[PDB]
Amino acid sequence: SGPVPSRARVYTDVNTHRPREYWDYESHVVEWGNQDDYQLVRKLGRGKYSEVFEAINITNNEKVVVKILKPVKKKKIKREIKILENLRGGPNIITLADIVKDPVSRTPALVFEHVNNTDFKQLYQTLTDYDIRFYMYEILKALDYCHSMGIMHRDVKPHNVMIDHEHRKLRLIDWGLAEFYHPGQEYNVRVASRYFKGPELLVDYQMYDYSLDMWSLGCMLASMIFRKEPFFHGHDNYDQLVRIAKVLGTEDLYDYIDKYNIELDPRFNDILGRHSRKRWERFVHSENQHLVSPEALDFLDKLLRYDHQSRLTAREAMEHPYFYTVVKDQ
Ligand SMILES: NC(=O)Cc1c[nH]c2ccc(Cl)cc12
Ligand SMILES: NC(=O)Cc1c[nH]c2ccc(Cl)cc12
Repeated sequence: SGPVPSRARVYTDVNTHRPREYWDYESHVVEWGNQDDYQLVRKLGRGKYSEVFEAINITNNEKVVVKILKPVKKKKIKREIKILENLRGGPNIITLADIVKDPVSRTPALVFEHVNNTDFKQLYQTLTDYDIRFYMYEILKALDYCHSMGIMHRDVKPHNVMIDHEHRKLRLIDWGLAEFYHPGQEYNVRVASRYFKGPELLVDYQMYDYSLDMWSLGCMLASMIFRKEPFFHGHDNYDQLVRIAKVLGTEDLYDYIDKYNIELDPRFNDILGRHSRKRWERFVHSENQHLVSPEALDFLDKLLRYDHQSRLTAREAMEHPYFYTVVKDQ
C-alpha cells in the first residue's frame, strides 16, 4: 500500500544509545551570553535566514563572526544550537563560541570562530586536481564525523564550505538545516538548495538518511571536475529530477521508484520521458580534462546513484583510490 521503509546502512542506531537530551533538542535550555561582550565591525553577507558580520569580542580583543538570525520558530534555533554544540571540536566543523540576544529587539545571534573566504568564485577557477582531492577529503572528514554523531547536514553545497586557501583549512558551516537521524523517522523533503537535492527529496521519499549528504557532495564534485556549475541545472524541483534523469537514465529511476514503492506525483508522468544513462566522458572537454581521471569518474559514479541505500558512505568514500595520494600525504 505505502512506501517501502528504509534505514541507514551505517550509524543507524547511534542516537538511540545516547541519552535523550543529546537529540531531544526541544527540551534544550539555551545558555545565553552577554551581547555587550561584542561589537560589530562590518557586514560580510546576508543569506536566506541571517545576516553575517565580522565582529570583535571586546573582553579579550578576539575576532569573531556573528550570524544574526532572521526570526525563525524557537524549535529550529534550539535544533541548530544543539547540533552545533554536539559537533563542537569535531574535524572541520565550525566552532560555536557564544550565543547572544539583543535586549531591545529580542533577536538571537550565534557567534562563531573566525574563518574567511568561500568556495564560490575560487571553486571552478583556481584549484588544481590535487586541491579538489584534498578539499573533498576534508569535507568527508566533516560528513563522517557528523553522521557518526547521528546528524544529517542536509544543505551541503559550496556556499556552505568555507575554505581558507592560504592555510589549507576548511570548515563546514550553516547547520540550520541539519537534523538528527532516527531509524524510521519521516523527514521534510523541502530542504537543501534546488541544484543539490537528492532524488529522494525530488520524489518525496521521506524516510531518508545520511546518504542524502553524499548525493550533494557528488553534485559539488561533478561541478568542480567538469567546471559546470551547477551540474544539474533544473528550472525547479520537477525539472531538477528531469535533469538528473537525462544523465543517470530513466531505467534506474523507475527501478528506484518500484523498489521503494514510491508514488510519483502525476506532474512527473509527462516530463521524465525515456533517457539512456550517459557515460561521464560526455562532459569532458579541453577546458576540464586536467581535473578528470578514471579515479574521479569512478568515485563520482558511486556517489550519484538514485538508490540512496547504494551510495558510498562517507567512510567508504574516504577509502576510494581518488584519495590515495591525499591520504599518503598526511
Ligand atoms: N553590543 C551590541 O549589542 C552590538 C550589536 C548589535 N547587534 C548585535 C547582534 C549580535 C551581537 Cl554579538 C552584537 C550586536
Ligand atoms: N554564512 C555565509 O555564507 C556568509 C559568510 C561569509 N563568510 C563567512 C565566514 C564564516 C561564516 Cl560562519 C559565514 C560566512
